[PDB]
Amino acid sequence: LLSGTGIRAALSGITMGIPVIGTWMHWALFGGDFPGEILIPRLYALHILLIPG
Amino acid sequence: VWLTLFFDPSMAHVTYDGVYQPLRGVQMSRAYETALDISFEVRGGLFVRQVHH
Amino acid sequence: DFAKLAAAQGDAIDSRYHPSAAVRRQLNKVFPTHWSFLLGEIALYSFIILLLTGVWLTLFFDPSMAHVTYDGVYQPLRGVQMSRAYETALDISFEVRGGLFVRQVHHWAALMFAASIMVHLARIFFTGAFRRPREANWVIGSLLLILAMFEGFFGYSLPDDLLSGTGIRAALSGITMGIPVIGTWMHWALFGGDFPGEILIPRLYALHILLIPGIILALIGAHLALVWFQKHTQFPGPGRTETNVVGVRVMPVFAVKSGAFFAMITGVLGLMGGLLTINPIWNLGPYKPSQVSAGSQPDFYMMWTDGLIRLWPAWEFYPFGHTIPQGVWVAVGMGLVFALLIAYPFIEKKVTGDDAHHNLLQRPRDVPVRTAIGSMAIALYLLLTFACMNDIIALKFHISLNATTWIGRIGMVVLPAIVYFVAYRWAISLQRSDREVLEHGVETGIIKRLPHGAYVELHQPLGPVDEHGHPIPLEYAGAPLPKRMNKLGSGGAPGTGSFLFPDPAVEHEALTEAAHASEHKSLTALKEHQDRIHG
Amino acid sequence: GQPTDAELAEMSREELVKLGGKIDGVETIFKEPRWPVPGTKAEKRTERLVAYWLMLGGLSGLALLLVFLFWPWEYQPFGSEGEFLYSLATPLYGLTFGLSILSIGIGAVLFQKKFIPEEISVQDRHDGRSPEVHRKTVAANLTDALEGSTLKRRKVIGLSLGIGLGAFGAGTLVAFIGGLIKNPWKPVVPTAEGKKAVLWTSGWTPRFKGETIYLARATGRPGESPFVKMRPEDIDAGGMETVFPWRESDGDGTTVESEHKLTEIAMGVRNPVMLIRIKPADMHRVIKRKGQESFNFGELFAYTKVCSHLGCPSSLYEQQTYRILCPCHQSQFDALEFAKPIFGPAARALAQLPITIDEDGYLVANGDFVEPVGPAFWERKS
Amino acid sequence: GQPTDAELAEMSREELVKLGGKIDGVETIFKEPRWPVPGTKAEKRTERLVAYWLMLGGLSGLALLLVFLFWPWEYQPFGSEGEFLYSLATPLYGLTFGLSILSIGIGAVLFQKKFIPEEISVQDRHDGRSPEVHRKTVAANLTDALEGSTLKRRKVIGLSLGIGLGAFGAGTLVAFIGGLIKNPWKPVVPTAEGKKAVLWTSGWTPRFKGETIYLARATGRPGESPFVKMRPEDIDAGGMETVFPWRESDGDGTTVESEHKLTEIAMGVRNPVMLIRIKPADMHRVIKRKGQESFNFGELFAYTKVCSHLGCPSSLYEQQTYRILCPCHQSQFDALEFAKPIFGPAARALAQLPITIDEDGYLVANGDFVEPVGPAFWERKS
Ligand SMILES: CC(C)=CCC/C(C)=C/CC/C(C)=C/CC/C(C)=C/CC/C(C)=C/CC/C(C)=C/CC/C(C)=C/CC/C(C)=C/CC/C(C)=C/CC1=C(C)C(=O)c2ccccc2C1=O
Ligand SMILES: CC(C)=CCC/C(C)=C/CC/C(C)=C/CC/C(C)=C/CC/C(C)=C\CC/C(C)=C/CC/C(C)=C/CC/C(C)=C/CC/C(C)=C/CC1=C(C)C(=O)c2ccccc2C1=O
Ligand SMILES: CC(C)=CCC/C(C)=C\CC/C(C)=C/CC/C(C)=C/CC/C(C)=C/CC/C(C)=C/CC/C(C)=C/CC/C(C)=C/CC/C(C)=C\CC1=C(C)C(=O)c2ccccc2C1=O
Ligand SMILES: CCCCCCCCCCCCCCCC(=O)O[C@H](COC(=O)CCCCCCC[C@@H](C)CCCCCCCCC)COP(=O)(O)O[C@H]1[C@H](O)[C@H](O)[C@H](O)[C@@H](O)[C@@H]1O
Ligand SMILES: CCCCCCCCCCCCCCCC(=O)O[C@H](COC(=O)CCCCCCC[C@@H](C)CCCCCCCCC)COP(=O)(O)O[C@H]1[C@H](O)[C@H](O)[C@H](O)[C@@H](O)[C@@H]1O
Ligand SMILES: CCCCCCCCCCCCCCCC(=O)O[C@H](COC(=O)CCCCCCC[C@@H](C)CCCCCCCCC)COP(=O)(O)O[C@H]1[C@H](O)[C@H](O)[C@H](O)[C@@H](O)[C@@H]1O
Ligand SMILES: CCCCCCCC/C=C\CCCCCCCC(=O)OC[C@H](COP(=O)(O)OCCN)OC(=O)CCCCCCCCCCCCCCC
Ligand code: HEM
Ligand code: FES
Ligand code: FES
Repeated sequence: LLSGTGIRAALSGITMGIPVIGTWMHWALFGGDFPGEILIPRLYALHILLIPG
Repeated sequence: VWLTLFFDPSMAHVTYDGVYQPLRGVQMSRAYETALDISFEVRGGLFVRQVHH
Repeated sequence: DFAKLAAAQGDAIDSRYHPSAAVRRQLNKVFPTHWSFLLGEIALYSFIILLLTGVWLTLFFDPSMAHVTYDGVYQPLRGVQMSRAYETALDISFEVRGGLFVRQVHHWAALMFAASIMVHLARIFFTGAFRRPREANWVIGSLLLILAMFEGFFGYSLPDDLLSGTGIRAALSGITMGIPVIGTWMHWALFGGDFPGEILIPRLYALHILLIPGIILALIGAHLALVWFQKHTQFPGPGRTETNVVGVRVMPVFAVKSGAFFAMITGVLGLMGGLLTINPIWNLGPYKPSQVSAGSQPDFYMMWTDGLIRLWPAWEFYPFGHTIPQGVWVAVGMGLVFALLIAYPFIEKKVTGDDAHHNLLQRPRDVPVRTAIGSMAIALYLLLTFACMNDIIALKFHISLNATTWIGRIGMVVLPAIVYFVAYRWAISLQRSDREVLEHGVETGIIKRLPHGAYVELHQPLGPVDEHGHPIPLEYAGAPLPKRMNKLGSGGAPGTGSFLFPDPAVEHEALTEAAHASEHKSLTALKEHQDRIHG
Repeated sequence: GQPTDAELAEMSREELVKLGGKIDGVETIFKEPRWPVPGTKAEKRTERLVAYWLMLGGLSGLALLLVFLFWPWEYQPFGSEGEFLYSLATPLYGLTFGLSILSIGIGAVLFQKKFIPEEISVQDRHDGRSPEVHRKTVAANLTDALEGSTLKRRKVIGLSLGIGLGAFGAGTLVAFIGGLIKNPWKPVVPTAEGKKAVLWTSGWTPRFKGETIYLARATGRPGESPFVKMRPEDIDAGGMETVFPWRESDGDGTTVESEHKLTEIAMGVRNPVMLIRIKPADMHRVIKRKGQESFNFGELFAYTKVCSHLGCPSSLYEQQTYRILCPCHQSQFDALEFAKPIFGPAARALAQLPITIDEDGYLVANGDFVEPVGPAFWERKS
Repeated sequence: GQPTDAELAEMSREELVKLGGKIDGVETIFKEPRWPVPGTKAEKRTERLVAYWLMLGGLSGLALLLVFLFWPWEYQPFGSEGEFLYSLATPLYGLTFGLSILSIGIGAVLFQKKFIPEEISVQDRHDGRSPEVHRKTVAANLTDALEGSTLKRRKVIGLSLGIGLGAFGAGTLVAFIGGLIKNPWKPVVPTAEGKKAVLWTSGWTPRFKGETIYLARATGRPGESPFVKMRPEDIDAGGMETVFPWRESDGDGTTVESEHKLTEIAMGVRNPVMLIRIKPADMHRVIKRKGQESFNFGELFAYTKVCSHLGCPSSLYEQQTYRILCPCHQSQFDALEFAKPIFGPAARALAQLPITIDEDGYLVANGDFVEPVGPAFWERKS
């Protein structure tokens, strides 16, 4: 609840508010609307392999 | 590494049916379910995730 | 002013840091230019492509057994219960632009990675590149091969599929439960419960994208660092000795050709990912314990383990109130295989007595017993692989399935012996051919003697010729000998104009004598260096 | 034998390169250009050749970008216009990409082999046994570090540090691995005889005494009523059907309480069974196992599908030979006799389910397997 | 100034260490032992102190091992015998582990600070501008590699290689990122006015003209009948209830077909709404928005919970102040007026759902939001 609310605030709202490409970045990160079924798997990849690498 | 050995990233909805009684039969994602499993149904998992954070 | 920018950047780099000497050493490092020394680079490049494609795959893959009905685009699988892993693999295949291509090139890169590791292992083993200076390199490379095999296993097991799931059920679950004292405990620890435990694929995903790739990357770093600093070994040759490296410097030639080779390997793998279908999971329904298929094979790098499972003759022992199934036999067999592979250089040196610092490679013909043993091992591995494939071999090539199984069973002790004997004798006969060339010169066309009707092949000596016709035999120096005047200075000057039209005679002559001068200059430089080393 | 304090200024590029080789132990012999003769048109032809290869690589890369962005990608149902384009979509991506990078690589190789000068540089290899100065100095440094530290003189510290590190490593490794370690023999699965371990129990284990477990056939219906009760008449001589342990409580999959019981039934490793109808003519060749003589209901024999060797389903039933073949490792079990392995890696017979007919004539299990049904393991045959 | 060809044999450990320092540019000054005087008992006390710290580390590591292996771990429901043991199970793991390794570290630090000799070694720093020999030789090597390669003379190769690499790079990067890129304005969500974009459509958007979308209250019942129709009488003045867009077709969660529609309703980002019963006394302070004047049903006002700024729910409600507060970033909206932000980051009023009562009095949305309801984005206000 806490961390998902934080995600909804930052990752979704800030990303989707960006003028020229905001919604395009949001949909490409979330595989669609905010609760897209790939967000956590993507973050898991980013967090265990990509960013730590 | 230890946490990845037990964490399951997914939004696939599941009813807990685990050990933590205050959250039983509540729709939750597999990510939350396996985080709860690390906390409760894995020995030292709560300690490992706490020291990780 | 790109030249000024480059000069200023170099000065800034050499002021902030002082990499002049180190970078000069790296650029001046000499690498032998033998083709067989690119076999390891093939594996390295396939590994790099694997990393790059795996990152893309992880951006779209969801590991979980969480049951879901597809409800995707692929009509033949709609409303069927499947794991989220299979569902997201199908999503990569169909519902992501180029995801099918990315996963296919990833799997093809995995296959090429295993194959090139095997070819590199063959190269080093047969050439004796594992001797005193580099047994540690051999050992870490063997660990690398084992890790590559198991990571490929986990990789094609990641998308829960019928084929990969039944392969997992057989190998992992069965052979783990088989192990006598701790088998069931290992099974429960790995799967977190019974076989279909709901943590298997997440655990394999972690092991496959982070843990095993991390270990492989560290071991590849150690491998490349060792090759870099224990200067690369080389074959015996004109100016090549145990205390020098004859080849090309890193910067001008070796770097360019290695980068180009990496480009071409990437191109081959991309072409395969495009034109050849690899693991079409959509044809393979989601894993269910009841559904099966006739094929049921693993990737070729685990096909030998599967063939061992198939061929080993159902020998089970039943101690007091217990069972020792046939899986433990194969487990011990794999243990023995890996142990012997890792410990060969030490076994080799214990057997032979060689404790000398070896920097010149051995020709596989020049080392018969090792060549024979390597041939025997490759024959056993091929027999095991084709035994695993015996199902499809029996199906297509009309041979009884029992006949193929028993062919494998008998041949796994017969074919190794036949291949050992044949390879030993073949190596000795290659040596005999080399000495025939050394003592008689290269062979050519026949001529009929003037006075009488004798026929003489009109050989070509490779060394100083005695006062009479026969030449002074040369001493073998461990380097290949030219057995065709083809490859010597004979018949090699076609008109240098073009494919369809000639060039002016002045241009042709200039070019041809320039090439003659250059090649004789190279030969003279090598000859002078060889004479200088001892003389 | 001097570092060239001021001669470097007038040293030419070739002299400086030779000096660098000398310093690094590298002697460049026969570094010669590929085209010593100037103005020849063979040089121009080779130039154009490598240029053509690089331009083919670039055109193929542009083709990759154009096809990727603009091509009928996206799965197309069977037998629909656009299926051909979809089928050769991914091949076109791979073809363009691979051809582009392969052509770039070929151009680079041709440039190296035709334009970059040819050298036979020979590097002095200083392998093995660093000079005695370096060896003895390293040894002195390490030994001075060890002895000066006064270790190997504080016996109490030497032993206490060892004990501490060993105990900490023991505790840490045990705490790392105890999360994974689980007891395979913890009684968890409920049964008429109390909770039992998972390996002993399958979907055919009666949860309560006298429970009815129908040999439900698994219709391929996507989700609803996946398992439906079964009758002996449905099978005919020389027929095999995969059945599952269905309970009246495990009704159709319409509800959410159901469709999890049904999913568990489907995903049970030891659940699936094959019901085979032995021909009446061949019923006289049947040889029965101890304690399994009455298991068969007339000419119906129920054998676990899970192969006795590593647990793959043994689905390949051959009639007129009565051989249950496993595809994973090609093991045949003689169905006529108790399903004993007569070929292949398997050495134990398939577990035979006791079957009968309940009221209304539906096939039900007349008990549970008298032996563990999956593949064998250490704690077995006792 | 010689490499000591044979002097190393008789050079002592101190001399060899000094030689190594000299070679590496390191002069070790005042490398003095901590206990020059032998036999003193202060030395013995310090020895025993470091030994005690290491032994405490070892005892705590053994404690970690024993506690991990044998302690009443596992969750205990509540107020249960063993709950106290469970509550300090994990704290004991951490205490033992941390104390063990911390004591080992303290012992090591004390050994370094009390027994290892004290040195003030000074290293010669050769930073910056490698000697001119090295600089000029590297420059010569690189320039020879560049010029000898004959590049920057084959303009056709120079340009063709650049074009090929650039085209390949662009094909590859576009083909990498293109899988991820999705049009946020692809009409996918069905609606009475044809398929519309996800951002335009929410769970309150009528799928077909005249559809009934009840303001169903989300009872906390675990799974079955999670959403239940609602009536105006249920709320009382100064009451707030979170409601969702429930359709008759989206029946209770008993079926598998249901419990997916219901899960979609629950997980809809723009679905949840807050129904507020404005106190009749304060009903005269209400100001109404353009086109939202008839949206309220008597004293019932339905405002989207999703905050207009970054989309967190604005679930906090203050009655007698009529302020809808958002916890994420402390933005208040005046519910009395149209829910316009009167504090905090939010700058757009919360979307107001038209509401009414159908037959039987159940509350139903009288339409859809006249504006997009989630947080704002580039394509908005038109
Ligand atoms: C464990 C074990 C090896 C058991 C024995 C089974 C076995 C491999 C028997 C041999 C198979 C053969 C060669 C059958 C032909 C009949 C026969 C035995 C003739 C006598 C053999 C003999 C001494 C001939 C003298 C001349 C000679 C050497 C002939 C060899 C002819 C052949 C077939 C050469 C190629 C070898 C070969 C490819 C054998 C099949 C092996 C495999 C694994 C093929 C895999 C494969 C298959 C199975 C496809 O279906 C397929 C479909 C579409 C694209 C690709 C493939 C593909 O790669
Ligand atoms: C006689 C003589 C002179 C000898 C010379 C002496 C000698 C040996 C010198 C060399 C010294 C050595 C080897 C030192 C150690 C080197 C070393 C390990 C350095 C660390 C490497 C490093 C940085 C990280 C660790 C990487 C790593 C995993 C290394 C080990 C690689 C190996 C050997 C893996 C073997 C895996 C394996 C099959 C273990 C058996 C356990 C079992 C039975 C598990 C169950 C099981 C599983 C789990 C399957 O998946 C499976 C799949 C398909 C078929 C069957 C099975 C199966 O049975
Ligand atoms: C639909 C879709 C997503 C499609 C894309 C598919 C996908 C997901 C990923 C693949 C896409 C990509 C990014 C492909 C291109 C990959 C790539 C970077 C290719 C480079 C090759 C290339 C373009 C060459 C151009 C020709 C040219 C001018 C070459 C000379 C200049 C170059 C590029 C030199 C590169 C040198 C090189 C390979 C360095 C590798 C660095 C590493 C890891 C090790 C270096 C190294 C090597 C290479 C040794 O051989 C070696 C041998 C013995 C001891 C030590 C070493 C050692 O340290
Ligand atoms: C990982 C992803 C990376 C991104 C890659 C992909 C990005 C692709 C973006 C291009 C795709 C096409 C844009 C679609 C969407 C679009 O952008 O809107 C257009 C906008 O053009 C305009 O007029 C705007 C200019 C006029 C105002 C002047 C404004 C100056 C501003 C920009 C200055 C502030 C910049 C400050 C930067 C701050 C940075 C913060 C860190 C007009 O609408 P339209 O193209 O017809 O699209 C319709 C939808 O508007 C319609 O709601 C829908 O119903 C559909 O019909 C749809 O087709
Ligand atoms: C030198 C160390 C000496 C200690 C030896 C340790 C081995 C003896 C274990 C003693 C504890 C057993 C009795 C009480 C405990 C008991 O009954 O548990 C059993 C399982 O024992 C456990 O607890 C965890 C076992 C501990 C892992 C030991 C790792 C291997 C060691 C021996 C190697 C490292 C030592 C250093 C040497 C190597 C140096 C490196 C060179 C079964 O579990 P179960 O009833 O199914 O419940 C499950 C819960 O355990 C489970 O943690 C939980 O996660 C669940 O999954 C749950 O289902
Ligand atoms: C220099 C390169 C010049 C090319 C510029 C490329 C940008 C223009 C795109 C042209 C194609 C647009 C028309 C046809 C295509 C169309 O309508 O698709 C659209 C989305 O366009 C796409 O296809 C993928 C966009 C391509 C990614 C470009 C990456 C950024 C580039 C510009 C930077 C790299 C270039 C090198 C420069 C940097 C050098 C490094 C220093 C919307 O997708 P949608 O309708 O929702 O369906 C979804 C499917 O696309 C989706 O792939 C699929 O995965 C689904 O998720 C699906 O829902
Ligand atoms: C697919 C194929 C299977 C895979 C094959 C790979 C495994 C390694 C291959 C072969 C190992 C056996 C080699 C043959 C060993 C020779 C026996 C002998 O009699 O020893 C004579 C020697 C010469 O002595 P010499 O002064 O040159 O005088 C000339 C006297 N006639 O003595 C010695 O130093 C050595 C004495 C003992 C050496 C022990 C070697 C084995 C160690 C255990 C490792 C596992 C072995 C697995 C075997 C498969
Ligand atoms: C290092 C050697 C590696 C090998 C031999 C290997 C092998 C494989 C193979 C054969 C597959 C099957 C692909 C398919 O069935 O379509 C696979 C899948 C996969 N690989 Fe790896 N891989 C390696 C490295 C990596 C790395 C580094 C990553 C992550 C960065 C990765 C991520 C994945 C993912 C996510 C999948 C599942 C995708 C799918 O199911 O299509 N792999 N791997
Ligand atoms: S898995 Fe069935 S016989 Fe081996
Ligand atoms: S999320 Fe509501 S005020 Fe920011």
